Order: sequence, then C-alpha cells, then structure tokens
Amino acid sequence: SQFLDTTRLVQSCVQGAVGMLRDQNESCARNMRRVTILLDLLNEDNTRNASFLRESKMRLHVLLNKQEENQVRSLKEWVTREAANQDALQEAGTFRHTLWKRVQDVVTPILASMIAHIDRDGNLELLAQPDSPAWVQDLWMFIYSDIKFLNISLVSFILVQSHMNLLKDAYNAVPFSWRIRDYLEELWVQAQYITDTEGLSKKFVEIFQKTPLGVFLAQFPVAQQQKLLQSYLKDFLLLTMKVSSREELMFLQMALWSCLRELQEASGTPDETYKFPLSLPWVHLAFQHFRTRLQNFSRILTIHPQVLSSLSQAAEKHSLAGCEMTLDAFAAMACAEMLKGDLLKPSPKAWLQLVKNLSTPLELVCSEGYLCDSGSMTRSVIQEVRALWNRIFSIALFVEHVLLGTESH
Amino acid sequence: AFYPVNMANAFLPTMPEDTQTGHVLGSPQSSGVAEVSDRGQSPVVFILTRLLTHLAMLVGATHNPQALTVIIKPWVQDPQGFLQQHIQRDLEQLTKMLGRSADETIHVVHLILSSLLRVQSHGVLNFNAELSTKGCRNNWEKHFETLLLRELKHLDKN
Amino acid sequence: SMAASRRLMKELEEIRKSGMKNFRNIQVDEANLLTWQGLIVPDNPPYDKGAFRIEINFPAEYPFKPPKITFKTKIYHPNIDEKGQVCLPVISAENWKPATKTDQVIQSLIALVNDPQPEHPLRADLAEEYSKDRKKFSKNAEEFTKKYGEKRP
Amino acid sequence: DFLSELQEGSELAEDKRRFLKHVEEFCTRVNNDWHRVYLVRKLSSQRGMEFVQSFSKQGHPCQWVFPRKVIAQQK
Amino acid sequence: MTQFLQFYSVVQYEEKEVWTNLWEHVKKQMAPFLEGKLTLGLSILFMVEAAEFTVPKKDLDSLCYLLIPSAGSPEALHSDLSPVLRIRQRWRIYLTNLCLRCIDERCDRWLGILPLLHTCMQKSPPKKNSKSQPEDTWAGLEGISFSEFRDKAPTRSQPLQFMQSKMALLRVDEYLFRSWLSVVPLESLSSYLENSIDYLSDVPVRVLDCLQGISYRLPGLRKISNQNMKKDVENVFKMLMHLVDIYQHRIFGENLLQIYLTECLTLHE
Amino acid sequence: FLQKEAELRLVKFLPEILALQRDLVKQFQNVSRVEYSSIRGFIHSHSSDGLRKLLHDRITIFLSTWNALRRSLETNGEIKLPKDYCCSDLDLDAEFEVILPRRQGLGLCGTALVSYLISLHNNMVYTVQKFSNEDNSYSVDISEVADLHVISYEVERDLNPLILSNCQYQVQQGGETSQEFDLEKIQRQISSRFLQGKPRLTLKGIPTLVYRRDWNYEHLFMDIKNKMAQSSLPNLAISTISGQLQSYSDACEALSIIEITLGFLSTAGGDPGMDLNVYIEEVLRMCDQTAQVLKAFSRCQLRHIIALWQFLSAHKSEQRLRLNKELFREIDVQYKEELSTQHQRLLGTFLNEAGLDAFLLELHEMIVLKLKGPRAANSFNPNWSLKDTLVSYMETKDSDILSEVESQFPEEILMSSCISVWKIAATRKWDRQSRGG
Repeated sequence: SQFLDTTRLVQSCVQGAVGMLRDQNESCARNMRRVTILLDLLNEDNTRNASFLRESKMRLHVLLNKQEENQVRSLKEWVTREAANQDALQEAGTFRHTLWKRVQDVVTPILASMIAHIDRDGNLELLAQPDSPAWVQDLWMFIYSDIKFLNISLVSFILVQSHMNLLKDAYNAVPFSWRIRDYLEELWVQAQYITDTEGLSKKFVEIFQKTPLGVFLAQFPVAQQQKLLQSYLKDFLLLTMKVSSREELMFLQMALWSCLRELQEASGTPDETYKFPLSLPWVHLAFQHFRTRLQNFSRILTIHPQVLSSLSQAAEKHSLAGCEMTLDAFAAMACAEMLKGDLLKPSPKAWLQLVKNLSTPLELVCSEGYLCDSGSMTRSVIQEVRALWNRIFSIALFVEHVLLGTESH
Repeated sequence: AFYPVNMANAFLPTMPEDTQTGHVLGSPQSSGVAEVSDRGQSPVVFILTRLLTHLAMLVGATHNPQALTVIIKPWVQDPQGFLQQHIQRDLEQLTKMLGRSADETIHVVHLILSSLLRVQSHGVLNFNAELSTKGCRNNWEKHFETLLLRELKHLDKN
Repeated sequence: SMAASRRLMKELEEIRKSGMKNFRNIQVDEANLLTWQGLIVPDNPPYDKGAFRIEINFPAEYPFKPPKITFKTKIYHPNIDEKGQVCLPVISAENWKPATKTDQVIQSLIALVNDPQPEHPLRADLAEEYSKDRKKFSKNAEEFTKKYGEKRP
Repeated sequence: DFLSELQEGSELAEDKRRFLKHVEEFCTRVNNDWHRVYLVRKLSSQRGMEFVQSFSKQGHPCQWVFPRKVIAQQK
Repeated sequence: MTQFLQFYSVVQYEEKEVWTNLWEHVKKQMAPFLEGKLTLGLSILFMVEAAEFTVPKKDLDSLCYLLIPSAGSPEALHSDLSPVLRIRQRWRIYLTNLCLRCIDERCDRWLGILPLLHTCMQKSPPKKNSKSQPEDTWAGLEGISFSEFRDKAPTRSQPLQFMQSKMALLRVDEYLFRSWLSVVPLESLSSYLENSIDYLSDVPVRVLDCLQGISYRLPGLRKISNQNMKKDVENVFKMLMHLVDIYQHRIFGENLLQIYLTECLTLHE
Repeated sequence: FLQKEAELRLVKFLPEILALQRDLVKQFQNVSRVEYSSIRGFIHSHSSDGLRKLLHDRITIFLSTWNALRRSLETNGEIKLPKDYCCSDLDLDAEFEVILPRRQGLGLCGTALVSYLISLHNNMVYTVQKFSNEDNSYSVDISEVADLHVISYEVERDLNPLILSNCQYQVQQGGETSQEFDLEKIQRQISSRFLQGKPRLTLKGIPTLVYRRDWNYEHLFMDIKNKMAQSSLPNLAISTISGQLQSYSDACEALSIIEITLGFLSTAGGDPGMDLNVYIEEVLRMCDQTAQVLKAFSRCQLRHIIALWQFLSAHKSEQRLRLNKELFREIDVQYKEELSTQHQRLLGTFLNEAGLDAFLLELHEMIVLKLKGPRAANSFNPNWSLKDTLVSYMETKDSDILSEVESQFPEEILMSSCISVWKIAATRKWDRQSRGG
C-alpha cells in the first residue's frame, strides 16, 4: 500500500538491525560490510534489487503476520497503544515521528533476525560481487523466495552463527550451503530408510529430482551445472572437514571429484540417473560410500603437513584423479618416500614420535578392510606401500629396541 | 550391626564424595557401570569393604528394619532383600575378579573374616567409633587397607 | 579483566615496596593477575616451626566480589579445613566492602592463624580438642607442623 | 555354561537343547568318564558344590551328568 | 505389492477382464466378513489403486465396510497394527486418494476410514486458532477441499444418521471428533452437539475443539443474510450454552482456561 | 586403562550423541518456545519415519549411556549438577529438557555427560602422551569428530583375544605350570592398536544453546578500549554538544544514533582521526535524520565516543530533572530513598567544593551501568557506602580527580541512597548553569 513508505522504513531499520548482530567474536567481523551490502541492494533501480525488495517485503509480511497472532488485540492497535504511551510521545517529539519510531522499533529486531538467518556465513556477498553469472543470483532468489524450504524463526541481542568455520571473507560459492546440505542429509536418511543398499543411488537421485529445488536446478544448462557442482564440492568439503590450508583443500577437492567419478564409473550403463552426473546428490553418495578413505586422508595431512609439498608433485607426475581414489595411496607413497630418503637426520626420538603417530593410519591403509575393492593399479600401489612400510617399520622396531637403549646406557 | 538407631545419619563406608550421608545407592539390578573403586584404593579392598559393609547392614537390618529405613534413603519397602541382592552382586564381582572357583572364593571370604580375629596388634587409635566424620572414616579405611594388604600378600602359601 | 589486573598490579607493587616481614616470596604470573601465591611465615607458636604456602584466586568482578583464599600447605588449625579453604569474615560476601585492601586481608589471616578462633570452626573436632584439652591440641599442632610443614625461609 | 543358565532360568530355544542332548549322547556312548569328572569340576567351579548337590536329587532331568556309582551310593 | 506388480506387468484381452475377476473376488470374500477383516480392505485398496479402475458406489459401500475399524477400540491394538504399515507416506496418500474418490454426492461411509489415517501421523495440535495453519491440518485431512461442502445445499442429510449409529467409534482416536465436526451442515450442527454429551463427559477438553471448529467455520461463511442461518446459529449457540453449563469448571482443568478465553475472544471477533 | 575401562567402553557412543546435540542445536536455536512434554511425544512428532528411528536409536544410545554413567557424574564430573537429575532411570516418557544441552536447568545432563566423556578421553590421551610420547600437538575440534578419533573398541572382540594372547605358560623340568602376564608386550599391543594415534580434544566448538546475550554495555566498552585509543572530550566540544541539544527529543535522537554507532565501533575497527559525521553519513551511510544533531556532532571524532556517550546520558537525565519528571523509572525501589537531614547537610558541605561536571557524570554512568534494576542486588548490596564503591570503580580506569573524592568526601553516604545524591548534585549543577546564566 501507499500508507507508509516501506522502502525508507527498511533502509532506516538496516543499521539498527546490523548493530545487534555478533559473530563468534573473531570470525570475520563484517558489520560495516553488511551495512554497505544491504544499502547497495535495497533500491528500486535494478530489477534485481527491486525483486529483492518485493520478496523481502513479503518475508516481513509473513513473519510479522505470524508474529502478531500472539498479540492480545490491544497491542495490535498500535496507534492507540502509542497515543496512550506518554513517554515515547514526549521522547519522539511529534505524533507522526512517534508512530514512525514505533514501526521502526517493531521492524528492526525482525529485520535483524531475518538477516541473521539469510547471511549465515557470507551468502550476501554473492550479490555484492559484480560479474557473477545467472546461476548464482537465480538460485539465491529461488531459495529466499521459498517460505517452507527456508524457515525463519524469531526470538534480545541476537547471535548469528557460522557453520563452515571459515577463513577471511569466504562467501560460500553455492548461494546457501547449509540449507541444501541439511536438506540433502534429510533426503539421505529418508533414502537409506526407504530402499535397500543396491538401488540407493538411483532412488536418492530420483527423490532429489522430484523436489522443487531439483526441478529448478534441472533447467540450468550443462556448464552452469558443472560449475555449481565444483563449487558445491569445495564448500561441502569445507563444511564437513575442517581444513587448515588452501592447496590441501584443492587436493582434497580433486580427491572427492575422483571419488564421485569413480562411483559414477561403478555402475555400467543405466543412463537415466546418468542423464544427471553433474548433479548435487552424487557428492553425498561419494562421501557416504568413501567416508573413511577421506577422513583418514585428512588425518594423514593433519599430523604431517610437509608431505603435501610432496603431493604438490604427485598429480604433476602421475596425472591422477581421473578414474579412482588414489591420493590416499600417493600420500602414503610420499610419506614412505620421505622416510626412505633420509634415514637419520633430525633424531631417533622425534622419528619415534612421528612413526608412532603415523603407525595407526599407515597400517590401517594397508589393510583389506580399508581397500575393499578398486582397480589393479591401486592394489599395485598398495602392495608397494606394504613393502616400503615393512622396511620403514622394521627399521623403526630396530631403532626403538636397540638404538635408544644404547643411546641411554 | 547391633545399634542401627545409633547410626542415625552416619557417614557410611564406601560412599561417594565430591557429603551425602547414608546409603545413596539404587536398585542392585541396575544397568550402571561396575562401580569402579574410589579415590585411593585397590579393587580387592574396595569390593571386600563393600561386602563386609552390606553384610553388617543386613545383620543390623534383621533386628530393627525401621532403623535401616531411616538410614537407607530411597526405598520404603524392605532392607533384607535389598542387601541380599547387594551381597549377591558383590559375590558375582568377586568370582569374576578372583581366578578361583565359587567355593574357593567363599573360602577366601571366610579366610579373611577369620584372619581379622588373630590380628591382635592394636594401633588403630584416634577415630570416632560412630563413623561421624569423614576423616575418621578415611583413617579407618587406611588402617583397614593396611591390614587387608597384610593378609592378601600372604595367602598363596596358605 | 584488564581493569582488575591494573588494580591488582598496583596493590602488589605497594605491598612489595612496603613489605610486611611475615608474608614473603610472592610469585605471580604476569599474564594472569587473578591468581597469587605466597608463603605465610607465622610469628606465634605452636605454628612458628614452619611456613604455609597459600594461593589467592581473585574473581574477575573484584572488587565488587570478594577474593577466595586456599591453602596449599597442610595446617592443623580449627578454622582451616582439610582442603585448605579458610573462613575469613572480613572477606565473606555479606561483610565485604570494596575499600578493603589485600594487605589488610593478609594481616587478618595471619592474625587468625597466630591466634585461632575455636567458636566458629571448620574442624569442630580440632576446636573441641582446643577447648577441652589444650595440652593435647598444642602437642598435635607441633607434631603436625614438624611432619608436614614447609621449611622456613 | 548352558547348565548354569539352565538352573537359573527357563527353556533353551530347542537348539541348545539339541546340543545338550548331543553332549548326553556323547557321554553315554563312550566310557571315557574322566570328561564327566571334568564336567562336575567345571560345574562346581562356576557355581559351587551345592549346585551339583541340587543336581544330585532323585528325578531332576539333569542326572546324566553324573557317573553311575556316585548316585546309587549316595544317601 | 511386489508379485502383484509383476502380475499386472505380465498382463482380445480387454482391461475390464482384469477388473471383473477382482470384483468377483471382493464380492465373494465380502460375505464371510459381513457376518463373521481389515486386511481384506487394505489389500483390495492396494489392488484397485493398482488397477487405476473406477469402483462402483455400491462397491464403495463394500470396501468402506471392509475398512471401518470395528472391534479395534483399544489403542494397544492400534499400536500393534502400526509396524505392518510403518511408512507414514504411501498409506497416507492412498487413503487421501480414497477420501477424494468418495467426495462425490454419495459421501456417507468415508468418515469411518479416517481413524486409520489419523493414527499414522502427528498427535492433536493444541494451539490457538489462526496460529498453526488453516483447516486441513486441524481437521487432519490435508488433501480435501471440504469448504465447498459444509457451505452448500445440504441435500444429503444421511451423515447425521450414520454418525448417530456409531458413537463409540469416537473413543478410538482424537482427530475424529474434530473431523466429524467439520463435515456436518450448519442446520444439523446443533443436533450434532446434542448427540455428543457422553463423549464430552468422558473427556472435558473437546469443547475447546468445538470452539475452535466454530471459529474455523464462521469466517468462511460470508455476511449473514437470512432468517435461516440466524435460527441455525442460534440453535448451535444454545446447545453450546447447554454443553458449557452442564458439567463444572472441570472442563477448565489442567490450565486449559487461557486457550478457552483466547478461542472465545477469536469467536466473538 | 584397567582402572577406568568400563567408562572408556562408551566413548564409542560419543559421535552419535553429538549428532543428536548438533541436530537439536540446529533445530531448536530459540528460547521458551519448545512445547514438548515428554521424549516419546517428540519422537512421534516427526513425519519422516527414517528420521524417527534414527533419533530413536541415537536417543536410546544416549539414555543407555546416561543410565550407565549417572553415579560418577555427581562425584567426579567437573560440571556441578544437583541430585534431582541423576537419581532415577530415564526412559522415553521422561522429561524433554534433559536432552537439550543447556547450561543452567535440567539440560546439564547431556552437556555434563558429553564433557565427562571428553574429559575421560583427554585424560587417557594425556596419560599416554605424558608417559612415553612426552609431547604432541595433534588436536581436533568437536565439530568434526568422526568414529576414528575417539578411543573405540569392544571387550569380547578386541580385548579378550589380545589378553589371552599374552598369558604365557611355563613348565620347568621339576614340573610346574606358571602363567605369566608379560605386561610390556601387553603395553605394546594395547597401546599401538586402540589408544595411540588419537587426538587431544579441545573445548571450542561444543554444541551449546545460549540463554541470553550481553546487554551490560560493558563488553562493548572494553572492546572499544581494546580496538581504539579512547580520548576524553575537549572543553569546547562540551559547549558544542550542550548548546545544540536543548530540546529533549533531539537529545534522545542523538543518543540513539550514538548507541547504534558505538555498537558498530565496539566489535569492529575505527580510524582514530576521521570526524564523526563522515563516519555517520558515509561509512554506515546514514541518511538525513535532523540537521541539529549533525551541527552538534560537527566538532567530534570517534576517539571521544564513550565520554561523548556518558555526556548525553547524563544530559538526558538532567533534562528529566529540569522538566520535573520521573527520571529513572527502571531501577530498583531499594536504591530510591531519601537522605536524612544530617546526610544532606554533609552532602551540601561536599558539594560546596566539588567538580560537579565530572562527579555527577561519573555517578550517572555508574547508575545506568550498574544499578540496572531487576537482579541488581547481586554484587551491589544496598548497605555499602557510596564512597567506597565509587573510589573502587574509579580506580579501575580513570586518571581523573581522585584525591578530591578520597580525603574530603563523606565515608558514610550509605550507597542505597544513591540517586537522591545525584538529584541534589544535578539540581545544584542546574541552578548554577541556569540561575546564574
């Protein structure tokens, strides 16, 4: 309606909304950044920002309408409640300024809770970037234009929480990482309860293709689908496993691309769920089929940080990540080659610490419960890992049994 | 065992500690952990002190069960079957823990009870005979652990 | 907090410049001013054969909340329990006033150690022994000092 | 273990019954009654001597775990 | 389900020849359960949804008598039937399709199929009106546009006789009194409240559901323009006054009073 | 290890109950809204049946862990919980707040159980890394605990064949049978299979719902003092902010603007030059509210904010004093009492020689920062003296006029008559600045 300039009201409430937000007290304090972002894209100039205004005003409509069913109808009459409020009248001067301050103080915590729910980890900056293509803003204004897929509950000094425990200025590349991840894990639990573990991938991809998010992402062409898929790989890996690097995340993302392509090479030729290999739920299928072979790989890069540098040669000398999950085996090769390169130089004691920390993962990898089935190249690499680890561990047993003894006595 | 009305809210042995006097223990048919030994003691001394404690509670409970209702906290129904279940659970834990037969562990219990008679050296002075303070109970624990080690070291040649 | 730390820093400076001649070897980590340790050096018998290490833990809201004092050295005293906690009325929460300085607190505790107050004990058995047979009490306190007390500076 | 379960509780699901029946057929087929002496020593170990005394009554359906002389010469 | 799917997959062969044998079989086994039984109705519902084949009204008389859960009045027997039909989604849409199938103007026996599909969902929402959502979740239908049907020309008054015969069925769940309240016409609604004194004596909380049902029913009607709706709403409110002042404030027990006050304020508004 | 084996058997069940607590934090990040009575009603309040049984399995694991461990929690756990929580066997019809990991009431069950399992695991890993390993920095957070990070085994599958593989049978020529437990070899198998190569958990990312966030205005002040070099107000800026704000509505509007801008400036950075309007109109892009507050703020920078803040706070209250209004309305009635005649004569004796412009400023900031209202008698007993609490507050930060309140101010103002002292001081200030000029 024309009863109140709502755009001026929202732009007035932006600053008081953002000044109530807090992060986890060091997690990229972005208050002035959120102010600049929201005030750049709450205008009527672009049809992008105009449409963002129409759906954001519809979100204020439905959240205030659900908010005011609790009212006792003597607080729904806000003008009459405010004319009887003498102190707010004599604190705001005139009567119309008092009414505008009343609507501002009503909308401001609602706006703050709504921005605290959208801007969960950086979802706003994908609009604040220029030169971002149509899949980004189209999926962002598909998810924000859905009430039932994206609930916004309400509460007063509101905490906005991070989920991806991110670095300096992440801005997660799929327009909402956490809602799609939790929705797909709900679909995972329903998929693995409905069917058995033989048509699980088929039923999971088909129950994804039924939902309105699936039929929204199906109308994208192939290139935007693959770019969203690599973006969802990088941020899903940042969501699940806390990774303290940039290029380790690149190797782990290539590894999960190898896992997904391996799992798509497992089935021969259905070609009805392989009309979408560049689709979201494959990521989850790959993790739920390969979780220990990823998590162990994360631990073998977490105890030993230097070995990544050797892995910084490995894809340059083998051209891996084409068929099968091999980076765990090549990381095993790089760790055993670093231990076979030197044999004596820092001390026996720090090596005992390093071999006792690496004893469990490197022995766990060269076990038939870990290597369930793969290609013959992975088995040849694991056989060489077995032999070289037997050499290194037998030398380690010799050291810890005679050498530290004769270094002690 | 003969004056339970004189144990009116006394600090009973082998009770947890951060006070909480009395016998705050649930039903013996509990799915709980196996009741690991407390602050400073061997498990054999712990389960032996639990076994002697529940037997002396049962000896006092057969005389006047209302005083064992006013000492033991949660139930209101009966002391005798409750302490029989506790002595059953303690014999079960002792026949798991000691590598003997059932009869031979019963002989071990009667051996330790019998051995507690001829141990005439009196040096267990300076604690209240009512179990009224936690220091007196803990000092009793230390001297009785001393005597239990003096008898548990010397059984395999007997 | 830093507000607490500047005040505690000033108080420690003043205490170390004046001296007290009976509370010595105060050691405080500069990164955490809310915990102090020191050595009680009593002047009165039956406690004068040893010294008693204490630790003082100040809450961040000090001086609007009182400090808490614990003893790290075993002592045989009716007003001090077996966990080294002590009842000092001048720093009890209902008696506490913000103007009270740490040196007054220390002088009060040293006074209490040097002259026990059996009427309000943490160890009622020690209080009873003090009241009904002082000779036994003195005996026990001296032997306890010899067996567990620290060596004097 | 099944006999110590047997005195304490109820019926044994028709397959443990067959296993105990085969143990009965084994001990009544061969005269190698040293293993029966071992059986009564094991049952005395797990529960006690009065356990096999309660087995040693006059119509208990576990009498085959005892040799032929210990029952006819028992008052 | 599986072998009947391959049975329909493997089959001058007209499509009515498939339905004729199924109709003959259901007419054969309706008779031993007519006098001397839920599994027959659930099996023939799977079989004729798996046919995509029109049922007759008279065979809607039979399949609905095969589904009405007679002699299942304890809830322990309802918890015993839950693990056969554990997935709460296939059966719910199948029963909802059966509901929409019988919604044409015969529409009398379909109220007894509702106790099956009111146990394979959530409990009764106790919240205030205009807070949860509109009428299909409160009644528990969630696929049925009943609002053209409570507000029409009520030429089919045989639902009140059908609901007169079966009162003890109100003991088998909690959704069914609400859903029976949301199917009755306005001129026969005071008689519906008059017929249910003893069920409210068993549980004095369902009059809050009566207040919520009337606050759901009124604004769907437009402005009152005749003497007929005035007489009808006067009779319903007089029966409501009767059901209030019979019992006690034991109706108001365990702090339900606030919800009664908010519902009567919403009803006044 | 053998001492605490039966409690370390259940560290295997910790990622399931942390999946439970992460799903409850993700679902119920609210306060006073969860309307569920019992656990079985919540489990039946889900429509997706796989999620019902998944939550049923995880809650059965949680109830089994709780029913096992609820005796060591009240005597060895670090989280002190009362005795009405763990004195019964929990079931599916028990209370619903025992599974929501809160920190004050009835939700200390889940949090204390998870923290006690974490403390057991980290104590045992500390024991390993203190005996032989002597140092390790391998430490994972509690946001990505999979199965392979906790000490996990089984007794009937992983312990008993290992222990039976190290009972050695020795027979001498004379004829014996010695069973020996070679404990070194048992150490090498038990160490290098279960409890070595495991992290040392840190308590950062624990799933925890929050009760209520910090509205004491004081975390904002110490954060601005951390980030910025906060100066005092100039003597000309005092005249600037007092001449332009004679209206009450303009003072309230200006104070609202600067509370918003200090909320921004506290938890972020600020250029310590940069005149405060080009922060207002250009950095946080504020529009034109009124020209009067901008002509007021024209001669101020961002290093003045807190002092600037307290001026307008006092200024608002003293406008309430000179317009004859009820001027606090939110503080406790315990602090709102009258002076007696002797106390107000000694107060007037103080005020005859007093720097009122900083005295009543510091006193009004202290009133609206400490004497907030409900739950204010916690550390602020209404029987202390006002002098002692004021010199103790103003020995924390300020390098202001301090000899003046120590040797001449009265020792027995009796703090509970706080704001009437402020009313007398501010009405003397108002008589000086209005009756004189």
